[PDB]
Amino acid sequence: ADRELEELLESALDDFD
Amino acid sequence: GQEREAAEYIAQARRQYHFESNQRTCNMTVLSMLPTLREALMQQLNSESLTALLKNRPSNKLEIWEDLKIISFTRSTVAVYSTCMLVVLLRVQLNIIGGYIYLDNATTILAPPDVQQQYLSSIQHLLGDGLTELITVIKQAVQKVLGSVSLKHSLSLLDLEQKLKEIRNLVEQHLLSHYMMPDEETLSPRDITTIKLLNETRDMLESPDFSTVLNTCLNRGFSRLLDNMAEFFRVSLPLAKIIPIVNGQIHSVCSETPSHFVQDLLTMEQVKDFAANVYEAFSTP
Repeated sequence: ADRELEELLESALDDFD
Repeated sequence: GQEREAAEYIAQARRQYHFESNQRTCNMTVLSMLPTLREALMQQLNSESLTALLKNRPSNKLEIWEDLKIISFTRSTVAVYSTCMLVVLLRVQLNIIGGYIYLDNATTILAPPDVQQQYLSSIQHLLGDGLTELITVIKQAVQKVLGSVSLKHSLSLLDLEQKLKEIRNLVEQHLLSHYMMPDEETLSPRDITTIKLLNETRDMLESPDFSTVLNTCLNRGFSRLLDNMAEFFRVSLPLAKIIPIVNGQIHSVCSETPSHFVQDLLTMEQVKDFAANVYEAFSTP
């Protein structure tokens, strides 16, 4: 239940591309 | 007179052809060893496995990310140290042995092929036990510096440089020569000469001139780490967004390709001057 963190982690996981 | 000048000219010229040949050899050896260093770092600091778990719907997702926080920064920090040590240790070894090889051109040969082999094989340590000890120490230091830092914490390029300085200061006052050679312990007739060579190498790694040149390389390696990352700050980024930027630096810090960091060390005239002085000390009767 931390939306901001969950957004942050989802998009940073794409940055390993 | 002119006779003395011709004499000194020929000696220097001779020393210089062999030194230069020996730098070419050393340049080759450095670049052939890089992929092995790179492979060892990736295996011991395997980010790509943690990433794989995250891309697979895991529990303890935050434990994995905190792990990535440490592994990524540790791997890029170690990439800089070990690359600089690789280049400067090989410059030392190849010009120490080159020095002896140069003198044997004068009854008793000091450095025959089997002594050369057993001595050069000591490079093993930097890529072996030394590297692992180095990883353990840098990992602890990253854990102290980034342990309590949140993944949402937004860091500017200046903040990130400051974290890197903090990691460096914990590491370099924990010298660095312990990671490049195995300890001296408290025989065979050419094992005697090999021990004399490893001792001279240890002493060299503890010399102020060697420490100066390693510091120059380290300084330039970390500035480069920072210059490489500057392109992603176009402002501050969440630490979670910095992790994958940092994580990827190993591929460039340990590239064989021209214009990359290792080649800039190999064509850095300051390291050549140091190497030339080593060769001269060890090639003079």
